[PDB]
Parts: sequence; C-alpha cells; structure tokens
Amino acid sequence: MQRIKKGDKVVVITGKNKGGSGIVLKIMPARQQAIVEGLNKVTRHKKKDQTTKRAAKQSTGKVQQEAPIFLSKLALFDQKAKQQTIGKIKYVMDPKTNKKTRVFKKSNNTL
RNA sequence: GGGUAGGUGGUAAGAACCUCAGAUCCGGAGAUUUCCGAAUGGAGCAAUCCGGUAGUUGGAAACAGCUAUCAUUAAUUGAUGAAUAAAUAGUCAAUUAAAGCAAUACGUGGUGAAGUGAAACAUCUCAGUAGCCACAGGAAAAGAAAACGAAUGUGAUUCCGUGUGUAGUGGCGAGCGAAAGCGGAACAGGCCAAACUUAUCAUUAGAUAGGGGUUGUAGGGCUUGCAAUGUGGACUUGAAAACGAUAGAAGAAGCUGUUGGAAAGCAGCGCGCAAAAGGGUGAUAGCCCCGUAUUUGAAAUUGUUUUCAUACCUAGCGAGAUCCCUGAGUAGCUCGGAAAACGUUAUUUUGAGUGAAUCUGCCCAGACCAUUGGGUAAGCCUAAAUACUAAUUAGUGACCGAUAGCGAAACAGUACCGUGAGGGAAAGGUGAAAAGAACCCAGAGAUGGGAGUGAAAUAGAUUCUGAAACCAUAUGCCUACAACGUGUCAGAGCACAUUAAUGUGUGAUGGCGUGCGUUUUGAAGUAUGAGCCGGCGAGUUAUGAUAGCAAGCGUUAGUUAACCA
RNA sequence: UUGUGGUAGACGAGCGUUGUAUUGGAGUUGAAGUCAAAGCGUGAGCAUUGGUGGAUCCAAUACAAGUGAGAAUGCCGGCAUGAGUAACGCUUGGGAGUGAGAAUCUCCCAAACCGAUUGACUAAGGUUUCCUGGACCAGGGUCGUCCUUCCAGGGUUAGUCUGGACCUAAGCUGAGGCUGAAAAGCGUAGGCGAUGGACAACAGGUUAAUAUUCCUGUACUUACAGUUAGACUGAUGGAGUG
RNA sequence: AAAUCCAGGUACGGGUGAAGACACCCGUUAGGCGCAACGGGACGGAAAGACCCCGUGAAGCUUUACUGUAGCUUAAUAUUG
Ligand SMILES: [Mg+2]
Ligand SMILES: [Mg+2]
Ligand SMILES: [Mg+2]
Ligand SMILES: [Mg+2]
Ligand SMILES: [Mg+2]
Ligand SMILES: [Mg+2]
Ligand SMILES: [Mg+2]
Ligand SMILES: [Mg+2]
Ligand SMILES: [Mg+2]
Ligand SMILES: [Mg+2]
Ligand SMILES: [Mg+2]
Ligand SMILES: [Mg+2]
Ligand SMILES: [Mg+2]
Ligand SMILES: [Mg+2]
Ligand SMILES: [Mg+2]
Ligand SMILES: [Mg+2]
Ligand SMILES: [Mg+2]
Ligand SMILES: [Mg+2]
Ligand SMILES: [Mg+2]
Ligand SMILES: [Mg+2]
Ligand SMILES: [Mg+2]
Ligand SMILES: [Mg+2]
Ligand SMILES: [Mg+2]
Ligand SMILES: [Mg+2]
Ligand SMILES: [Mg+2]
Ligand SMILES: [Mg+2]
Ligand SMILES: [Mg+2]
Ligand SMILES: [Mg+2]
Ligand SMILES: [Mg+2]
Ligand SMILES: [Mg+2]
Ligand SMILES: [Mg+2]
Ligand SMILES: [Mg+2]
Ligand SMILES: [Mg+2]
Ligand SMILES: [Mg+2]
Ligand SMILES: [Mg+2]
Ligand SMILES: [Mg+2]
Ligand SMILES: [Mg+2]
Ligand SMILES: [Mg+2]
Ligand SMILES: [Mg+2]
Ligand SMILES: [Mg+2]
Ligand SMILES: [Mg+2]
Ligand SMILES: [Mg+2]
Ligand SMILES: [Mg+2]
Ligand SMILES: [Mg+2]
Ligand SMILES: [Mg+2]
Ligand SMILES: [Mg+2]
Ligand SMILES: [Mg+2]
Ligand SMILES: [Mg+2]
Ligand SMILES: [Mg+2]
Ligand SMILES: [Mg+2]
Ligand SMILES: [Mg+2]
Ligand SMILES: [Mg+2]
Ligand SMILES: [Mg+2]
Ligand SMILES: [Mg+2]
Ligand SMILES: [Mg+2]
Ligand SMILES: [Mg+2]
Ligand SMILES: [Mg+2]
Ligand SMILES: [Mg+2]
Ligand SMILES: [Mg+2]
Ligand SMILES: [Mg+2]
Ligand SMILES: [Mg+2]
Repeated sequence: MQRIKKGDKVVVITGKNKGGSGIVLKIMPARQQAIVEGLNKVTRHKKKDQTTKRAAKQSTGKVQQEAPIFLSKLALFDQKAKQQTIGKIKYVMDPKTNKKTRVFKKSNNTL
C-alpha cells in the first residue's frame, strides 16, 4: 500500500512551512510528490493568450495555486487520539476483512 | 496470479474520458501478427506487378468479394511409361526433411600468401598466421594401444606445472624445439564383421530378418557339465518429494535549540540494530521516506537432484576336441610429396604402380638382422575435466569522467562525403521549486532599463564555475632630431601608499647589449622548426638473464609451481 | 685543508600531480576552482589576505602510476596579422503606392538586350522546388516590406496519352545437365529484357494551382449476356503478310 | 576573404662574420603617421629539390644474370585387348 493517499490529513515536518496541516488533493507516485491544499502557494505571473474560444478571455491575474511537495516531507496526522501527534504507520492485516490497514506505532489508532 | 487508488508512453500544459463489480502497473501462459526479406505461384528495378486451382456468396455472364492451396532439391511409396518385347531412362501424385540468419567469440576440415627477419637473398622464417570456402555444436575435436619405452615399469582421451630452452633439428646461419618420466584437474568403457545356427527369397544368395561374439597373462565358435538369478549402465516411460528461476508481503529506532532562504550540518539529551549497503529528501540523516539484514510466499511455465516401479542392455569357474573364425587392393615395397621439434626419416599419412601371411600368424622397441620383450592394424560410438561471451540477474573496480571512456552520455553509424564498396563527426549541467519575468518606459519588433518571484537575476532560457590568447574603456607616468633582439645596470622628475618592506607605478638621460629549440668543426643566421593561446601528445607491460643494494632462512641448506580450501 | 665552467654521458639527493591504506583536522559563520596584490624558499615550489564561486578538501607516513609540455611543416578548439584590403561572377530612368525604415518590394510609362532564342512543348533528371497567405532567426556576395528561404493551408482525376495486363533484339537469368579443391563458371527447355513492333479521341471551355484526364459537344475500341437473321466451326500446328 | 607570420620600435656607406647583414664595429643621414604608385632587397611567398649523390630503398622494363614456373614437345607406366 502507500504511506500517503488522496484525502487523508497531512502535515509538513521540514522546510519554511512547519506544522502546516492540510488535505492531500492528488498524489503522483512516479515523481514522489503530493499536492496539499493551502500549502506551497506559488503565484505564476499569468500572461495573456488569445487563440481559442476560451482563450479569448482567459482572465488570469495573480492566481495562487498549489505547488507539489515531496512525499518525504509529509507526515500523517492523528485524529482518533485525544492528544494528536505525528507518527509512523504499520501495515497490519486484520483477519476480520483480510484487508491491509495502516496503524500507527506510537498508539493503536487505525489509519 | 501479484498488487493497489490512481491512469490515458517522452519533449506536455490543456480538452475529453477511464477507474473501488478492483483500473493503470509487474509476472506466467495465449490471441492477432500488413508487405519485403531463405521468400518458396510467376516475375521484378525489395517492401511492387501479374496469376492458376478447389470451394463458397452476389451477377443474367464477363466479373467481383471471402477462404485454402500452388517453388526447388533429396529420401520413401504408388501410378504411368520412350527409342525397343520386356525393362530402365523419363513423367505425375502423396508423405517426410533440407534451405536462411547471427555471437566483430570459441571448434573441425579444405585451400592458403605477402609485408618482415636472416642487417642483401633464393633454402629457411614470417606461418600453416591473414584471407576465401564448407559443416556444426552447445561446446567441438580426440579417444580405449598392432601404445610408451627399458624396467621385478605405466596401463583410453583431454587440460595445467615441471622436465628445459634439455635431447635434438637448422644456407648447423637467423632460428625452431618435443617425446618419456614426475606432480595435479577429471575419470568409463561399451558395440559391430567373421565363424556356428534359424526362417525366407525361380534359394544358382554371393541377399534379407533373428539367436551367438567382441579378444592379447590370446579370445570366440564345436561337444559336455557345475554355479547363476543377482549387480551395474552413458538407459524409456510414469508417480511422489526436495532444492530453485520467472511478480511480491512484512520489515526497528528523535525531539529540542543555533547560524542559515532551507538542517540532515553544529550542540544538548536520547533510542534501535541479524538493518551503519545504497538512493532521495531545499547543505554533510543509523532513527524523514524508499529500501537493506532477517523471516516468508506461486495459480501458470520451466531447471536440477533424489526415491519407487517400469521397459532395454548387463554375469563366473571347469573338461574335451586339435577342428573353424578374428576386419585385403589392406599392411608392406617403388616413384613424387607431406605430419611429426626435425629442412623427410625409424613412426604416421597419400597422388601413380605393384602387392602379402593367417596364433609355430602379423606389427613394434630411430637404418637393418638375430635373441628377448611389448601390442593385436586394415570396423564403429563415447559423459567429465578444456575453449569462448552477443545476451539475462546480482555485484565489484588504488578503471574513464565530455579532447577522457565504445566511433556513438543528445534521436550515432545520424548529419555529411563518395556511382559504389567504403569513410565518418561535433554537441551534457538554470534554479530547492518555473515560482521562466504579469505590469510600466523607449522601440516596428526582437530586445534593453525598471517592477515582480527568488537566498542569489552579474543564477534569465546566451542559462554550474569562467583561464589565456584576442578586442575595447579609463586613473597615473612617458613619448613627434629619432638608429631601437626592445632588455639590463645607473638615473632626475612626476603620481601614489604596501603581504612596512633600504616601498610601488612610469622612465628625460648615461654605460653595455646580434632571440629560443634542432643539427653541426663552426648558426644573430642570407640553414632549419614554431602566427598566438589552451587542452592532448613520446621509455610501458608480460615472461626470463645478469649486476648493485636490502631482508628472511642457513651449512646434508634454501625455496616451491600447478592444484585444493 | 683541497675544491664548486661544462655538451654526450655516469652517479647521488629532492619537488610536484592523481588515487588507495592508516591516523588526525577544516568546511553554507563558506571547500575546490578562479583573479589580484608591494610575501617565503638554493631549485623544482610553498604560503597570507581580498574579490568571484557554491560543496568538498587538507596534514603526516607508506604504496601504485595513463605523473611533469615550448618546439615533432605535431592533433583539436578559439583568436589575431594580412585588412576594413582584393573581390561582390554580362541589363537603365522616372511617377504613384505600401511600409517604422525603399536605387533593390508592388503597379504604370518608357529604355536596353534575346528573337534557330533569354521564345513555346516534352524526354532524362530533380522530388514539392507548383498555388495562396504570413514572416524577415539563418541563406541571398549590398539592401529588402521581397525571395526557388521559412511557416500554415492547398494542388497532380485516363477504356483511347506515357508504360504494365501483348511481343521480341543485343544481353541477363536459367530446372535438368556439363565442367571445376570449395565458393562457383558454362549452358538446353522455359522466363525476363525497349532505345523497336501491334493497339480505340478530337475540338472548345473552366480553377490561384490539373487537364487528349474535369465539363460540353460529337465519336471510336475490346470483352460478357440475352435476342434476330445468316452461315459448319475451323488451332498450341503449316503457310502468307507483318 | 587569401596565402604568410619567433617577438619587433624594421636607414645608408666601408669593414667584419658560417666566407653576400634592418639588428655586429666604425662613421653618415633621418620630425610622428598615412595615401597613390613601381618592384631593388627582405638569399620574398607557394612546393621536407624533380637535376647530383647517399640508402646493402621501391616500382616499371630488358636480356645468352641466377633460381624457378605456365604452356609446348619426347619417353616409361595405368586405363589396355
Ligand atoms: Mg487480475
Ligand atoms: Mg620472403
Ligand atoms: Mg631481409
Ligand atoms: Mg634489414
Ligand atoms: Mg565428440
Ligand atoms: Mg514492503
Ligand atoms: Mg522502516
Ligand atoms: Mg542518509
Ligand atoms: Mg614398418
Ligand atoms: Mg613441418
Ligand atoms: Mg603372439
Ligand atoms: Mg633398436
Ligand atoms: Mg585384429
Ligand atoms: Mg566522446
Ligand atoms: Mg569539448
Ligand atoms: Mg549519400
Ligand atoms: Mg536583467
Ligand atoms: Mg559566451
Ligand atoms: Mg556561465
Ligand atoms: Mg623630443
Ligand atoms: Mg640633428
Ligand atoms: Mg650606429
Ligand atoms: Mg641606446
Ligand atoms: Mg639604455
Ligand atoms: Mg643592439
Ligand atoms: Mg627541449
Ligand atoms: Mg648541416
Ligand atoms: Mg656544413
Ligand atoms: Mg637577420
Ligand atoms: Mg634553404
Ligand atoms: Mg633540415
Ligand atoms: Mg616557419
Ligand atoms: Mg600549442
Ligand atoms: Mg637482485
Ligand atoms: Mg659542475
Ligand atoms: Mg595525495
Ligand atoms: Mg577563493
Ligand atoms: Mg603523459
Ligand atoms: Mg589565418
Ligand atoms: Mg582586420
Ligand atoms: Mg595594401
Ligand atoms: Mg588598393
Ligand atoms: Mg575593388
Ligand atoms: Mg552580378
Ligand atoms: Mg547595374
Ligand atoms: Mg535587338
Ligand atoms: Mg528556352
Ligand atoms: Mg524545400
Ligand atoms: Mg509563389
Ligand atoms: Mg508572400
Ligand atoms: Mg543581407
Ligand atoms: Mg473521356
Ligand atoms: Mg515483357
Ligand atoms: Mg518505346
Ligand atoms: Mg500549368
Ligand atoms: Mg582572418
Ligand atoms: Mg671575410
Ligand atoms: Mg629533401
Ligand atoms: Mg637492393
Ligand atoms: Mg628489400
Ligand atoms: Mg605423353
């Protein structure tokens, strides 16, 4: 399975942004990146191009989007625990459904 | 089958979809596989053209779709059948194999030079090398003594060390160079012909299909008995098990502060280890991530080994007879060549000719004869150790790091050159992240100057660092009566202030002064080589000999080579 | 105390580069590289500081070398000198327009050369160079708003034309077969092979680009089937013509 | 653009010198730098002299040079009575 999936809450443990909590919107496995909303906001200088029906307007000024972040800098956020902390996860397989599930190793919380 | 939550191959954003009834992706097994190409229906200027036959569907037929088949050679079988009665030649049909390619590499065989060395050259060497051709194989070749060879001897072949640069062979010159023996790697021996016998062929068999036999301290057959039902194979089918190969699963351990754009660096306090190999993460991470040690797992295909059964092959010691068999245009011999270390010679081989004997036999022990001894030619097959790497997996390097390393880090045998065979380059790096510069000004625009992002824009796509030759700008000094290898020793004036040093920059003027390498008796040279700058560019390696120096071991010393772990 | 010129040459002692092995050390508070400066050594050489640079490097003792560049009419790359020099490879003037910019582009009027040709149709070859619009990185021996250059789109219509589905010449290939150490060479029957033979379409119009091909008009030729009438049909071979 | 180019700030007379000097010795002359000319010199440039000699170099050709050989011719022998 994968450490980070599309949807789970995640934070950053290194870089300029420390303790930045967000939701992963999309995961690129090949480049080992991850787009997390609200973090790594870059502002491309949007030019103007008019060669299509939609390009006839293409209103783009100082649009702030999302920059991808290396998957190593991401860490899963705990929610079930009363005192939330950042830890590592296991890949135990519960015989109830025989499906692999991530479980933290500093607690007993699933996913 | 594995495995998930993403995917629609790269320069690549966007549009539109797919995907949790399990996608994309990885592995095993299959399906489809246009045309040329061995190309094989016929042709042909390769990727084109023109068909025949037998079916089936439309048409009223020509015709047009949709299928299968149609080359040559060799072997077997059957039919037909000339000159010419029979019979062959030939013709036709059916079945089974062969064609070709590549691994710039190993094997075998045929053919086979020259440059060169001998300080010339012809014998010789180079060299049975290059090249040309044929046939393979996963290896090939060789192979079970008519042997070595001098002994109370060894007992297929192959490969390694030594014997040794020894015996020898050489216009006895240049050179060439074994076979024994010894030490090792591996080890395996089997099977036909003939006798004799069985059955069948107008049985003129001298032929076909079986039993019997495979030799040297001779064997086998003929007749007559005892003991045997086993052990082992280079061996067929099956069944079972184990070890693997082709995807994978799990897989421990860290926070705080400081410089910094960013920590993983540094410091403090800890923790894990059968994991401190490696890669990435904004610098240099055992504990951030992927992994690694370790424990594991295969539906399907495939490899090795073992066990059981089952085919096939596989068996001893006597007696008598005195009879038969033991590989012929063969061994020898003569005339020309060759192979072996040998430049032809005892041994091996053959183009021409001739030509034997049959265990009281034949061959051999470097001419030859006799004695002694060794071995059984003229028939076949044979695993292992041995040779090599185009390719698949893992990994290593006192190997290279864009003039190096493969010619080719990029889309390189490309661009390009030549009718053709053939010849054959150069070229890598933005930033952590494109956040790739919106906007303003000048300009026709590219572009430039600001702004903005960024730690850095003198990192801006001309994109890591940026040397010299070369071209321009400028502070300071000097230079327009001056004979100059352009420098050196003295020396005013001018202008500054340093790796603080009897300082530095320029140099009115005085004295002296014909470059650097090469090759020469002798070069400023009217001898030669270099336009300048930068990179590259020429005493090595392997095997032996001698001598110097040093160390280890020593007076029945010293030291191993191959090979094994 | 005696000495210390020196080529060929002999001998001895050292420096420097890259990497490896052992120790220690420095580095985003800035390493290598790289530039400058008024330093230290007997020599190869070695430091200090500052600028640039952005991640490795240094000292000691040993070991191994693709280990030292000024010359080879040396190889490769760059840049000078000659020198803004020779040369720019046969064809004039003006008006109007476009354009930011015009001797060179567009149009018009002349002018000058070709006129058995610089005119027109095609074979061979070339392979999109053809037409339209746009552009002025590069190429054009100047310039360029323009080009046979570049970009985007488009363009080649056959029963009668040129060649196959027809035929042969030189020649090539060639089952069998002959010859030859091998590869192969020769060659019969067959099969290819035009530059030749046989075979039915002419006139005009149309698009920016095609036209005996598209369109209009008028024709012709060869096959197959049905039908009417007549006739016995007569080749893979013989003969004539070709 | 081009061949060329050791660095140049590149006079003349007599002498000297590797024997014919822009550079040496002794004298004479000459302000700095171009442009257009013409070729005296720079033993000018282009071509590692083709002439000559040397090399125990190469190649072509010749012959009663040497050693061989294709082909031609003669004999023995086998096919061969
Ligand atoms: Mg599946
Ligand atoms: Mg010779
Ligand atoms: Mg010689
Ligand atoms: Mg010689
Ligand atoms: Mg064999
Ligand atoms: Mg895993
Ligand atoms: Mg882990
Ligand atoms: Mg690490
Ligand atoms: Mg003999
Ligand atoms: Mg020999
Ligand atoms: Mg005997
Ligand atoms: Mg003897
Ligand atoms: Mg015998
Ligand atoms: Mg290269
Ligand atoms: Mg380069
Ligand atoms: Mg070509
Ligand atoms: Mg800028
Ligand atoms: Mg540049
Ligand atoms: Mg740069
Ligand atoms: Mg003066
Ligand atoms: Mg005067
Ligand atoms: Mg003077
Ligand atoms: Mg003077
Ligand atoms: Mg002076
Ligand atoms: Mg002087
Ligand atoms: Mg020198
Ligand atoms: Mg001389
Ligand atoms: Mg001389
Ligand atoms: Mg001179
Ligand atoms: Mg000369
Ligand atoms: Mg010379
Ligand atoms: Mg020169
Ligand atoms: Mg140089
Ligand atoms: Mg010694
Ligand atoms: Mg001396
Ligand atoms: Mg070192
Ligand atoms: Mg520095
Ligand atoms: Mg070198
Ligand atoms: Mg030049
Ligand atoms: Mg110039
Ligand atoms: Mg001139
Ligand atoms: Mg002139
Ligand atoms: Mg001129
Ligand atoms: Mg002209
Ligand atoms: Mg003119
Ligand atoms: Mg005229
Ligand atoms: Mg014309
Ligand atoms: Mg073109
Ligand atoms: Mg045009
Ligand atoms: Mg145009
Ligand atoms: Mg131009
Ligand atoms: Mg028509
Ligand atoms: Mg034809
Ligand atoms: Mg014709
Ligand atoms: Mg036309
Ligand atoms: Mg030039
Ligand atoms: Mg004199
Ligand atoms: Mg000469
Ligand atoms: Mg000679
Ligand atoms: Mg010679
Ligand atoms: Mg004769």
